[PDB]
Amino acid sequence: MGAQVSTQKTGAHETIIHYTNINYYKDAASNSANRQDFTQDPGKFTEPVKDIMIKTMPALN
Amino acid sequence: MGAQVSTQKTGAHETIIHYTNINYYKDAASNSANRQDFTQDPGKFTEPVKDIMIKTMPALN
Amino acid sequence: ECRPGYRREPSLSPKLTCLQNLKWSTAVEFCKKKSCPNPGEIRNGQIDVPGGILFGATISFSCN
Amino acid sequence: ECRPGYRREPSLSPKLTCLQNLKWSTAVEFCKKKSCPNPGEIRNGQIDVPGGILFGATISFSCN
Amino acid sequence: SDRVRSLTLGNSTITTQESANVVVGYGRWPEYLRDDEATAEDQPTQPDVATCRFYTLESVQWEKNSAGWWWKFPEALKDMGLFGQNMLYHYLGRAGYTIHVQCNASKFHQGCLLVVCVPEAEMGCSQTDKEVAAMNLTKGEAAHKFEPTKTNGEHTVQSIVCNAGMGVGVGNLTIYPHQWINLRTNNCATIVMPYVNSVPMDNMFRHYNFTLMVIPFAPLDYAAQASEYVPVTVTIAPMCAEYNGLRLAYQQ
Amino acid sequence: SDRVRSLTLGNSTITTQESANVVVGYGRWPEYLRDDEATAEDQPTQPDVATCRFYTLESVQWEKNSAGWWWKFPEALKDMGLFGQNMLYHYLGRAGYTIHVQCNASKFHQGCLLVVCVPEAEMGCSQTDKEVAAMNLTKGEAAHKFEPTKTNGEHTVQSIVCNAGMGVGVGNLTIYPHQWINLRTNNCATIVMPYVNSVPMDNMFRHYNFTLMVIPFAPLDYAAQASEYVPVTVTIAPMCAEYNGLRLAYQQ
Amino acid sequence: IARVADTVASGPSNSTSIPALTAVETGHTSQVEPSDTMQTRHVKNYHSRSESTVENFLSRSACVYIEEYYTKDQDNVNRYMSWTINARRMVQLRRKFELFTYMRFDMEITFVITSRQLPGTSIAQDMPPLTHQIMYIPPGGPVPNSVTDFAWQTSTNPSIFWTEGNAPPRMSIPFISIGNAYSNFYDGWSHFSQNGVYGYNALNNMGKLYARHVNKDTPYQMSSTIRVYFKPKHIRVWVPRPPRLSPYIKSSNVNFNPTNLTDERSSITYVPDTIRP
Amino acid sequence: IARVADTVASGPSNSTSIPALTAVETGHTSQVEPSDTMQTRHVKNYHSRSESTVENFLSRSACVYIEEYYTKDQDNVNRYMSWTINARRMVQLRRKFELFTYMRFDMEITFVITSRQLPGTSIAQDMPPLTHQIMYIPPGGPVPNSVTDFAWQTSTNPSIFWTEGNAPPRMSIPFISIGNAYSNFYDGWSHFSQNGVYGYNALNNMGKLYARHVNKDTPYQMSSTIRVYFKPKHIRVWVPRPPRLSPYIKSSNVNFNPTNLTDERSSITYVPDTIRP
Ligand SMILES: CCCCCCCCCCCC(=O)O
Ligand SMILES: CCCCCCCCCCCC(=O)O
Repeated sequence: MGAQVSTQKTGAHETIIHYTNINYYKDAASNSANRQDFTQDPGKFTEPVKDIMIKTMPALN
Repeated sequence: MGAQVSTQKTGAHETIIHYTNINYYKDAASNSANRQDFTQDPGKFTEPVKDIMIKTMPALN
Repeated sequence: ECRPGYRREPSLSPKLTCLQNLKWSTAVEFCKKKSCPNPGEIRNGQIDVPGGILFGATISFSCN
Repeated sequence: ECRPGYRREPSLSPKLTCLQNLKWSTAVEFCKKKSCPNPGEIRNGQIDVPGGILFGATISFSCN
Repeated sequence: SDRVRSLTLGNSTITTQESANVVVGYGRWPEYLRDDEATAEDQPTQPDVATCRFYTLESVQWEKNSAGWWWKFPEALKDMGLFGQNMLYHYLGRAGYTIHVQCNASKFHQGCLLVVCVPEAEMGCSQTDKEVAAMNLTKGEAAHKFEPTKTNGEHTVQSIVCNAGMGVGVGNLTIYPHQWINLRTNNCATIVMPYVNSVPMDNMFRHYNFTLMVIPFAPLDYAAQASEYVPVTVTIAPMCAEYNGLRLAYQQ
Repeated sequence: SDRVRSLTLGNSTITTQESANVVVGYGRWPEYLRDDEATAEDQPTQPDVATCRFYTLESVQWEKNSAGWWWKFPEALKDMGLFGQNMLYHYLGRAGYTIHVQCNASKFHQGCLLVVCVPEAEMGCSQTDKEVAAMNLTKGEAAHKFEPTKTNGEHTVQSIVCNAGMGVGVGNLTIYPHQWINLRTNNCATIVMPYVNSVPMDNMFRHYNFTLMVIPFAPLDYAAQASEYVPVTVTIAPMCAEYNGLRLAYQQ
Repeated sequence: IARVADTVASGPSNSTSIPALTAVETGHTSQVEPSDTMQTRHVKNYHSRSESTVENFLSRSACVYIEEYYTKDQDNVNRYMSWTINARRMVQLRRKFELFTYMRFDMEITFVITSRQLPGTSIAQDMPPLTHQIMYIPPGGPVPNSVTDFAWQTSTNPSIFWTEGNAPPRMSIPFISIGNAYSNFYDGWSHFSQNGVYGYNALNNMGKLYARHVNKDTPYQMSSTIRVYFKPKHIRVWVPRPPRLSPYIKSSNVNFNPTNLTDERSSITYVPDTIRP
Repeated sequence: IARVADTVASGPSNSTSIPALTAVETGHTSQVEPSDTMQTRHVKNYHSRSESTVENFLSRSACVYIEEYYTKDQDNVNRYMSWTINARRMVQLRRKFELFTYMRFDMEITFVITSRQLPGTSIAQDMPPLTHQIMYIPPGGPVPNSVTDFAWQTSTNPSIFWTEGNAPPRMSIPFISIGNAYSNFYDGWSHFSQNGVYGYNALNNMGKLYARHVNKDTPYQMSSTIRVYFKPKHIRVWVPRPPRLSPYIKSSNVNFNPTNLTDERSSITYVPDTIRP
């Protein structure tokens, strides 16, 4: 089938950890949640300044 | 799929003995128990001595 | 001056200052509780120390 | 028990044992001299501290 | 001759001419915390020779009717040189420890002690309806002793030996790092305990990582005119001592 | 902008937005004792971050009639965290120190202090016929102050400023590691002192390696309604602290 | 993958570097870390922000509504359910959604229907399993006025038929909004003359949902309680905002009563002494 | 794979080899076998310690709790369940876990919920299937004070809705502990002043678990009994210890009564004669 093997979340016996998935429905809205999308970009809220500010330097000068 | 064939435990008709497995869930905590991990090292408790002791020899000399 | 029975803590001032806000400065533990002698031992018995052995502390006894 | 004015040293036993030689065990400094308050300061003056400020100590004064 | 052995940690050295090998914890030897297992971000302090040395505790007397004794660490070393000073000024601590119990007699005396290190030796109360007090669990370098009979104290520990004050069988304590001191063959016992805990580090006043128990299975005995005074001294030396969270000393 | 600077030692950090560079002892920077210069055979202890951190002493008030102040180290830090604990338990010591004197006012205040580090600042007595008492030389983190006039004390130090209590000219103290705190341009002063002594190491209670003196050459002044309270705080942090000769703590 | 930043080992310092000094006036949040203001040790941090994901945060079934409807036609009891779909009547889920201004996602809807028999002196029955019918009516569709209305024919409107005992009915729905994203906040009106409806209700219109018993009638009065659950998935959120501080009063607007910024305490220097040996 | 050691064939002996002689003082357990103290024959031992595995030993559902909650609001009967999760109230499973000091593992939790109708003279009913709701509340979450509390909205707290008749509800959970391993024994306190709580309760805090009937009300009083089962999997254990000898008294500490080391008997030389022709 259109099987798609992904990686499972670390277990309590770490340091065959993968699962299989197949969509049965025609609408993408039927698929399960995307609990594995780990994107980040705090810059939008933490550093929305026009002029890049270097940590080790004075904010104003 | 991400099928993984392993060996079954001996049956009452020994002396096709393998099973198939596929994880359906995204979390490793959902997987079945690891009833086939046979590791051993009694040394920790039976021989936690600093100086190796040879059976056929005197413990003290 | 330490009350009875308390003892001075060499690392701290037994003094207080009247701040601008008419509040006395925060007091430290310049005077601590005097510790009682080690209860000792009871032959074929036990000493229960629920809350240390300093002044005001209590200890119970029992026999095996 | 500490005399006046001495204070107990938490790290040591205020107890003595009668040894086999009929000698009392060597005594430690289980009771030390209580320290006096910091002499302070004299405006346009000086405080001479020849031997610390503990009990029994003396301090002299002078003016610039 | 494996009978003789020498131990050197810091400015301290122990000698023995009648030992019985050396038990090394659970097969592991004391080691500093690795970066892939650390949690405290601040750079730890490692006094080394300053705290990692042999500290001798108050000796104890072994009598024909002695039931046993026990110490709790690192608490028992709260007033020991700089090792105790770091416990006061730091929030977190981590150490190894090399337990060395001494006890000599003569070829004419007899008895057998059980030197054991029990991790998380949670103990019970005399009165099952009440709780225990820290004062009754551990009291500095002063050892608490087991009783051959039941105890009654309000907040005292059930010192009855047969249950080791844990509600278990004393004969099964051999499952912990241990050694025996069979006077007819021994003279001391050494145990190198590695840091054992469910956390990289922990407070040293609030938590008693392990308990050292010395329980005699063979009653001390001897004939007339034979030295009746048989003391049992305990010496312990921290190993790979690390400290984190420096702040104002804790008022005991 | 070289005006702003940041200092980080251990778990302490100092900030400045009006400094004047940094004086580094006699061109040297604190360093541990080398093997080809060591004498004590025992392996030294180096608490590092435990003792090498910024210790703030009791602040002092600068008044229109203030003549000066002075501290003696390492004595002045005998009760400072673990740095003081190592002084008690060890016979020998060795450290660097980073002196940082703070003192802010306003563009409307005026005055000029002289922060200096005087090695072996042996001082004289008020009564030239008598001797001085340690109690009058240094009293913990409590600062001794210079007087604008002659002193008379029995065993007191000749606090008269003009002679700096050493029988010399105050205007020549600039020959020692120093900096000024000219309120109209400054805000603090930092001096990195390297271990200076005629011996690899030395006792820290018996010997006062150096004396920190803060003498104002420009009297503090201001107009009405202008903050009259102008404190002067001193912060110092040991560097490359080494210790030898571990033994029972010294009873002060 | 979603790992956290490690802490670089830092040593002593003495330079013109001022990472600790800054100016919030710029609207810039300091990017300082422990290693910048002290001596730190290297630490391989394996922690992960995997559960902080907007997906894992909002993707959890939460109750959004609940109504009761009876079987027999006695008194003035409603024999069917009606509901103008929205998630503003349940403070819990409503508060989460309101952490963001706009949202976009598909959704999993689950229904927990339970029945009961009203108290009585003589109520001995033997009613077969109760079958329910949930019908979704998008804006404009004909609304039923009785438990026997022709509207229940479900000719084109999505509907579910469930019998008690079986697993709670469920079904997914895409992104319905006619806009490019659902709007949790609408600082505007419905009419150009700046009047009429103000806020959410001014533009949101997900239609209505009706329920009923398909069973003709029960000997003695019985009632059922339907609980609607929402579980957004394939989530997208924009413009974060200050969480709700004041309790929710109305489900149509953001009205509130002046609430305290937080709990009180003795003084700014008050800190409970928890160390008392 | 997990096979047992075979017995090498041994013959007569007469040397300075002393495998039988040793010294327990070293704390070393003799590694002697039959072939060392007698003449043995070769034996291909096929036995396996496969069931002695810590995994196979602890990985078996064991009851850890049980409470009863009623449907009607009559008298002072609790209509919902509350429970501060822990496995110290059931001696069986508690004793196994306590064979080790520290533990690390994921866990499979199963619930066995059963209901009944309290006795009565006239209790003729016809109640539909009873639906239950089990909600987990991690430390800090809002706790419900009634069977109609807003907390049951389960906005973010994990919750299960189960109807009688179906298979007992189940679900897995990872390794929650904030530490690197669960602690069965904690010889320490909760406060730095060495006081307050002592032992397990001093640090363990898995939160609470609540249950209830989602059904509005029952004509006549009925009650349900929920039984919680734990089945650790993907197990890891450290520091083994002496099994519990004294009976368990409290579920908060290790208090006990001086118990006998074992059963008694006539004398050290007593052995029952089982051969009597
Ligand atoms: C078939 C049932 C259809 C139900 C539609 C529900 C849509 C929910 C949209 C929520 C909008 C919002 O929260 O801002
Ligand atoms: C969703 C239900 C969560 C239940 C958490 C149970 C955690 C059990 C931990 C047991 C700890 C121990 O036995 O030492």
